[PDB]
Amino acid sequence: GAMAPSYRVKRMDIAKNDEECVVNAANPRGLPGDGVCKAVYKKWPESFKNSATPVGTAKTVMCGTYPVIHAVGPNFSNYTESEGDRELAAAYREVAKEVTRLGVNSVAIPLLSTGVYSGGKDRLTQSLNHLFTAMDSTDADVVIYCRDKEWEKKISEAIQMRT
Ligand SMILES: [Cl-]
Ligand SMILES: [Cl-]
Ligand SMILES: [Cl-]
Repeated sequence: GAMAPSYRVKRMDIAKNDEECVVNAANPRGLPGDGVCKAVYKKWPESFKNSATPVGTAKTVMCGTYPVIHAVGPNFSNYTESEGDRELAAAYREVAKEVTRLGVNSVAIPLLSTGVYSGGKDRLTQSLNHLFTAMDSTDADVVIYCRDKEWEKKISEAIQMRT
């Protein structure tokens, strides 16, 4: 575990993380995809060997000794708000199990279901709150990656609020 487990946010490409493992915002079929998934594919392509996994699950594949946790959030275009919310919570619970199993002291994590899977809605608070519920019982240092300047401020404020 980390000696004083923390949350931090950085506005940068998760492919440049300084953590012991990365969470991919994966599609269910293990395809290269877009956004975070495309950046992960370019950096750790070997981790996409048998990475296909259902919605609401996470599957880890090693790129050398570096763990890539493929976490599949729901596409809110296809799910009801209610069933989507359930699957988004589930995906983050499976990430917490994998982080614990791997025994890493740190993890880079994006906000699941906030880009092309958002169904055209702002899901910063919904996704961030499911991340906290899952990860609060882990002792890994958690570094959340984002690309939008205004999202960086809101994620930073939400982390500070609880401390
Ligand atoms: Cl960058
Ligand atoms: Cl997404
Ligand atoms: Cl963002």
